[PDB]
Amino acid sequence: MKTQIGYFASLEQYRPMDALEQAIRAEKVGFDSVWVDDHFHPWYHDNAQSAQAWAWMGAALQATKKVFISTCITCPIMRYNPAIVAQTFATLRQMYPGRVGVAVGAGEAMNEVPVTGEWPSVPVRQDMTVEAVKVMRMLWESDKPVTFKGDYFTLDKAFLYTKPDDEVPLYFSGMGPKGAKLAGMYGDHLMTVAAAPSTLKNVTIPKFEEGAREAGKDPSKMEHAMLIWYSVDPDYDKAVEALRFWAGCLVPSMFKYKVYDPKEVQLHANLVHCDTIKENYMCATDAEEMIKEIERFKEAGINHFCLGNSSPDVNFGIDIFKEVIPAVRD
Amino acid sequence: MKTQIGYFASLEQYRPMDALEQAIRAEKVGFDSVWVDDHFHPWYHDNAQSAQAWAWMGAALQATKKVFISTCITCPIMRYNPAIVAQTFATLRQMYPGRVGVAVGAGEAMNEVPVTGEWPSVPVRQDMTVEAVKVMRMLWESDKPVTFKGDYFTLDKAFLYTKPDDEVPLYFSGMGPKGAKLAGMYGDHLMTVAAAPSTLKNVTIPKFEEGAREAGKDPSKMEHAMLIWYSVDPDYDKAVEALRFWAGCLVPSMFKYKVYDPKEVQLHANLVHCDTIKENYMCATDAEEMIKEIERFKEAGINHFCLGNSSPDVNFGIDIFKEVIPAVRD
Ligand SMILES: CC(=O)Cc1c2c(=O)[nH]c(=O)nc-2n(C[C@H](O)[C@H](O)[C@H](O)COP(=O)(O)O[C@@H](C)C(=O)N[C@@H](CCC(=O)N[C@@H](CCC(=O)O)C(=O)O)C(=O)O)c2cc(O)ccc12
Ligand SMILES: CC(=O)Cc1c2c(=O)[nH]c(=O)nc-2n(C[C@H](O)[C@H](O)[C@H](O)COP(=O)(O)O[C@@H](C)C(=O)N[C@@H](CCC(=O)N[C@@H](CCC(=O)O)C(=O)O)C(=O)O)c2cc(O)ccc12
Ligand SMILES: [Cl-]
Ligand SMILES: [Cl-]
Ligand SMILES: [Cl-]
Ligand SMILES: [Cl-]
Ligand SMILES: [K+]
Ligand SMILES: [K+]
Repeated sequence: MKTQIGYFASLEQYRPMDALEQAIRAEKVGFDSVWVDDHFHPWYHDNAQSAQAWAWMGAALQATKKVFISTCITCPIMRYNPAIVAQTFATLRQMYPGRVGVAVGAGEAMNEVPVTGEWPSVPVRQDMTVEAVKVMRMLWESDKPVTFKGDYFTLDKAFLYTKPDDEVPLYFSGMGPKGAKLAGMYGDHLMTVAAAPSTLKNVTIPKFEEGAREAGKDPSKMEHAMLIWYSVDPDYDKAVEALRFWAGCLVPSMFKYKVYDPKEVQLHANLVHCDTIKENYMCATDAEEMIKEIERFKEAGINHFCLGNSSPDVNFGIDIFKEVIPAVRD
Repeated sequence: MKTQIGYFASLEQYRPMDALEQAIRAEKVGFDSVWVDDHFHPWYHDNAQSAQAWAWMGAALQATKKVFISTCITCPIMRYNPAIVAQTFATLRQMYPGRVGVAVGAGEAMNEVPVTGEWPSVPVRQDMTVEAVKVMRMLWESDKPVTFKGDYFTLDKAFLYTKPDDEVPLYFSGMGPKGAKLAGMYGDHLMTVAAAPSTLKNVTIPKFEEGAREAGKDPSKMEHAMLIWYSVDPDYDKAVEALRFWAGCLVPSMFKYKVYDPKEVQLHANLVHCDTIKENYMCATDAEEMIKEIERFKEAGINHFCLGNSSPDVNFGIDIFKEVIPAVRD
């Protein structure tokens, strides 16, 4: 599996047009792909945004030339109807052949609760996510209308009239052992986040491959993608503090509990310890340290990086990759 | 009220990239705005598409320079969550200041049923549409999180972190007398379709203005927009037959009954009489006839045209407007 280096352009940390400009610059510097978060409420309250990802993606695909672009990730089970998610990405891939993907996952209360008032348990959301993926695949792959009455979703003589030449690649998010195994069973590739290399090497990747083998798949053709935030600045302290915005992602309960007010998510983010940030995220003072940070995750099994630029000087955070990319391979 | 002439680029009759190219050409020829249908299933089965409109709009706004672009129309009550519709258009308007609008309406079974299995009555859907508009406005206009428990929709400490400089203009569709009055009460402007000038002059516009006055609004600042399909070709018979794809829109029951299979919608479309098509749509052999067709609708009260090009020669159907636009005024 070849190493791909992608850029995560946040619609929570930056205004959407600013994120679009970052994506264009990332492509020029040499990133292979661009990834974007799909949120309704942000992980932090102060100076935050939460732009709609699908509308932004149409603009980004049109503004760029060749990079692959995918969400990271799109929860297809509550505020979004899975058939509509299937239609959206099939449409974009027909418009921009070979440049479009989608990633899915069980959700976060901060996006789903504010607009539905509901929050089911983790096993129920995982179950809903598997059924959503089934719905998406039926629509992407069927040559005739399909009727389906699942436990959560319904299709009634549904057909996708707009399909791409080849199927949209589907990344499935798994953070815990059960989620990772489900990703191997139902996704084309793994997507993960907020894990230290040890967890990846010993739990996440092994469980993902176990799920793939149980389903009769060759895990060797399945990418291991991961969202990791980085901050690079000559002043180490300034670089580490600049990652504060994303500290809440390192609090496991934020992915399970019914917490959806960004002000309270921010309180938790502000309680995260500096060593937790340095252990999970990439804090670097120069290109050499960034290369080594990436290499420790490569050694753990990651081969498609989705790197979220949370650097004090955003443009430098992108530019410095002219030195990083060739050294890590792509 | 000044007359504006817009172009309706269909994602049902054309592939999405083809519709994008038409939009770019329309802007160059002089159209003031571009409108796009928001469907899951198409009005006709043969050679049809149904691309997702929001993703397409991000691409079209990025590819064009100044035209105003809006959906025509987006049903915000079942397959789409109204808070998400509110987020999508607020995001696009923040990215493309002053160039984005949205139109809403009660829906069509062909879009909502295939992905939900449900189809409420007209009065219930109208009621849901009014509550959806309330949800959208609360989110667009509030400076603090809002909590709302309506009959159909829920907001729980919801806040739009990404807002444009000024509010998204909202077109409200009304076809029947009650819908037209609701449009005057709750929309910023009227959107309508499938009506002859007499109906417009005597029922639709009067009811819309009645609704606006009841709500305390000045109807004089509210546009009267309408989607009308046209076909222009030197051979009149060829021009009229080219409108077949859209004949189903002239069958009132298609907006009320639970009919969602495009093959059966097509059967009905194929039973529509030629005089019905000539009376409601614009069939012309040259620029002069197009100008007179537009003038008869202007006289009935329409001042923002959304013209759907269903001409045999699509490019000529756009180009000929270099001669039409200056004569009808914009
Ligand atoms: C920027 C960002 O938010 C990340 C991006 C997301 C986004 O933009 N939008 C969005 O909606 N979601 C995003 N996600 C997260 C994703 O939606 C979803 O939350 C995760 O895929 C969930 O992973 P999972 O299915 O593995 O479930 C988690 C919660 C898990 O841990 N499950 C385990 C079972 C529960 C458990 O952990 N409890 C244990 C105790 C643990 C303890 O002691 O603390 C117990 O029961 O014993 C399990 O085993 O599966 C993502 C996601 C990725 O990957 C990348 C970008 C975004
Ligand atoms: C290309 C296209 O489909 C048009 C575009 C639409 C789109 O792209 N997507 C979409 O989801 N919808 C589109 N619509 C239609 C819109 O969603 C919606 O169907 C209309 O706004 C509904 O109008 P309305 O609220 O006025 O309701 C109609 C059905 C109406 O007639 N209501 C009346 C009451 C019922 C009635 O007619 N029955 C009468 C008997 C009549 C008889 O004898 O036949 C009775 O009860 O006595 C009423 O009074 O309100 C649109 C819409 C527009 O405007 C533009 C583009 C699209
Ligand atoms: Cl910004
Ligand atoms: Cl970021
Ligand atoms: Cl086409
Ligand atoms: Cl058309
Ligand atoms: K393709
Ligand atoms: K604006």
